[PDB]
Formats: sequence, structure tokens, C-alpha cells
Amino acid sequence: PLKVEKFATANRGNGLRAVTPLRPGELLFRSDPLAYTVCKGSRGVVCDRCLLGKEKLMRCSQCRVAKYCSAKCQKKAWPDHKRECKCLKSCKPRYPPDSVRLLGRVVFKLMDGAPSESEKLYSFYDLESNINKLTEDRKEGLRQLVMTFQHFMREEIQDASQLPPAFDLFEAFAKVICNSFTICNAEMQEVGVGLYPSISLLNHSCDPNCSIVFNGPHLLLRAVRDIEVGEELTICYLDMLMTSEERRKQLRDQYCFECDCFRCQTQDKDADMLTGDEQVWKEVQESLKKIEELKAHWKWEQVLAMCQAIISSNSERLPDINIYQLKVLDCAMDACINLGLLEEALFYGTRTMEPYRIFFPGSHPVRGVQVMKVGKLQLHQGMFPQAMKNLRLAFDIMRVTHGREHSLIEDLILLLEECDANIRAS
Ligand SMILES: Nc1ncnc2c1ncn2[C@@H]1O[C@H](CSCC[C@H](N)C(=O)O)[C@@H](O)[C@H]1O
Ligand SMILES: [Zn+2]
Ligand SMILES: [Zn+2]
Ligand SMILES: [Zn+2]
Repeated sequence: PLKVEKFATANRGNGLRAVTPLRPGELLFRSDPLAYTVCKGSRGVVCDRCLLGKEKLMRCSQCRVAKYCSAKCQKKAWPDHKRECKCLKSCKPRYPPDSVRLLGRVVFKLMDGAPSESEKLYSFYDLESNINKLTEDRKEGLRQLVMTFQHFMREEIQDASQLPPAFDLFEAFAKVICNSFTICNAEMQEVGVGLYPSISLLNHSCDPNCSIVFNGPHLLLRAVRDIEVGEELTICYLDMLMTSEERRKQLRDQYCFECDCFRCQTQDKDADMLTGDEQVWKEVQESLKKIEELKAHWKWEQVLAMCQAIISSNSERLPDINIYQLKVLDCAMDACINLGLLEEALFYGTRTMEPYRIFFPGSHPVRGVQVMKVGKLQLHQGMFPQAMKNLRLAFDIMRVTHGREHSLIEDLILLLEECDANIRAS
């Protein structure tokens, strides 16, 4: 039985609204992707199917590009991998953009005759493209992408005849621009990109009543506050650590709309985000573009050196609550976890808490995860009474954001049970 339903909104295309009263944490929808792929910087670092990052992965024999964690994952990914293998093989070492690879998998799933669970409420053909709202430099960009697709897909596609009508390459790339989902791992690292057309019904807000989490490529939609009958359901398309000037820019350029939400109109939290001197944090912002690029490719040691440079150089002038400084700590923390330097990770991680509490109000999955990491590190250091508080706080959030269907909740409980035992012992 469905608690959500499609409806035409006043002026923001189609939307999704409640059919029944919904309480925080309530599971609204479950979907696997119509199609999905590992994103560029996680390829050969994580498994192509399940998106987990083991020590050694086994490559595909035919192309050597796809990489898997096990035989079971290589078997079950084959249907999706089958008809792209030769294209990956011939292009080497050249890799196409993620959208090209994504669409290459989609185009075949659309001829698949069996109805797609993910398209239950909304199809791929329903997705908004914003054709009539696009600027010239994006149209030109989309034209280049069509050409790349055409050259990348020679071995399997030669002509528009080999694909359904009603499908248009150009139009399809436009859909992709504003209907993509960035699949994140349990750690909240960006590992993939995929299409979930039913979930694409949800309009954006900077103060959403709903949230999504990824458990592997599986997606869960959950309410994050009390929601009344008939109330439109919204999510945030964007990372929380962005100013209202920065949010409006991305939503304009990528989603062809001016955000009119409360937070955008009232500069909500902008002053706290930009605490400190401009001339100082402008440099941090600049350094971040490189930093986030290296983190994308899992280059933890280079990430650390760059983060350490900035932190010790700014300690006397730039406060932590400055989103740019804040992002630098979070990268630095993540680098250390992946590098085994757990003492240091907690030093960095601990400084992010109160800024996160302020910037992630209520229940947000990124915060829940962040508190968990700091709680987990505090457990490893023998700081049992502090870890117990943070892991309980992590649960409070993640009960709402992750729920019992997400497998990370199990891990959290085992940490809490391990911490409770470490407390009762000493
Ligand atoms: N707050 C908002 N204001 C105006 N338009 C919005 C919006 N949030 C989302 N949209 C629109 O929805 C698109 C994202 S997909 C959301 C579903 C879309 N309304 C549809 O009918 O298919 C964006 O490209 C934008 O056109
Ligand atoms: Zn796997
Ligand atoms: Zn292959
Ligand atoms: Zn907004």
C-alpha cells in the first residue's frame, strides 16, 4: 500500500505528496536503479555491482575495465555489463564521461519489456528535460555528449533505428543533467551515479521534509519530520555546506529554476557560514577544488598533506565554523580514517561536531554518519563515556534517516553493544 502519490504542482512541474499522515523515519519508497554505474574516481577502487571497496578486485577478462569483489557480483552484473564490455575495451585507456556510460546502460534497459520497479510512479520518458529553458553553452555541451555517446557505442549501436523511437539522445542527456542521483557509500563518499525515475518526482527544497540514503545502489526514501495529508514531499538536491548564493547558482545552472524556499530568501545561516575574513577563506575555497578532486580519486595521502597545510596555517585566524575550513577538516578526517591514523582523525573529526549540529538541523543522514565516525573513533581511543553519547546521538538521527532497512544500523548497534561492554568492564 502506497503512502505517496504523483500530482501536478502549481508551477514546478510534477511533484510528490502524502496520501496519509507520516511520522519522522517512516519508509516512503524503495528502489533499485533503472540503471547505474560507478563514477569516474571510484572505478577500480570499488566493485562495479555492489559499490564496496575491498583490497583486491578481480577484473573482467574481455575488457579488463569492469572490476568486481567476487564471482557472485561478476555474474549478477553481467546483464548490465554484457552490452557495454566491447565499448570499454576499444576505448582504452580513454574512459567516457559518467553520463555517457550511464545512458549506455539505460538505452538497453528501456527495451526490456518487463516493467521496471523503479518506474512504478514515473517512467524515464516522464523525466523533465528543461529543453525550452536551456542556455546555448549547455546545449552545445549536450551536443558534444551525444557525439561522444555515438563514438563510444559504435560496436553495439550504429543508428537511432537500433533503439526505441520516443527516445532521443539529446533529450536523454538533458534528462540526465537534472535527474541524476549521486550514489554514496555508507561512509558518504561519492561512489556512483544512477537513475531512479520514481524518486525523480520529488521537487527540491533547502529545508526538505524527506531524505534519501543509499544502501549500496539500493535507495531508501524516508520522511524526516511530521508530514500532513496532501503536503508536497521535498528533498535537498544539494550538499548542506553551501551559501544561498552558491545554492541558487547550481540550481539555476543545473536545474533551470530560481530557489524560492525560506532559507534562500532569508540568507538563512549565510552569516555563520562565512564567519571570518574574506581574503583569508577565499584561498581555502580555492584550495578545496583541488582537494575534493583528489578525494574523488581516493588519493588520501595527498589529501592529508594539503589539508594539514591549510589547518595549521589558519589556526590563528579562521574559525572552524567557516564552511570552507569545515570542509577541509572533514576531508582531513576522512583521509586519516582510510589511512589508519585514527588519533588524528578524531582531532579533526571532533572539531566538526558543533558546526554540523548547526548546519545539519534536525535529522540529516550526513550528520548521523559523521557523529557515528566520531563516536567510533572515540571508542577506539578508550573514551568510552564520550563515545556512548555520540553513538546514541548517531542512532537518534539514523533511526529517522537510515532506518532498520539500512544495514548501517546493525553496525551502529554492534558498536553500542561493544561500548556498553567496555563501560561495564572498567
Ligand atoms: N523548488 C523548485 N522550484 C521550481 N522548480 C523545481 C523545484 N524543484 C524542482 N523543480 C523542477 O524539477 C526538476 C527536477 S526533477 C523533479 C520533478 C519535476 N518537477 C518533473 O515534473 O518531472 C528541475 O529541473 C526543476 O525544473
Ligand atoms: Zn561486489
Ligand atoms: Zn568486461
Ligand atoms: Zn532554497
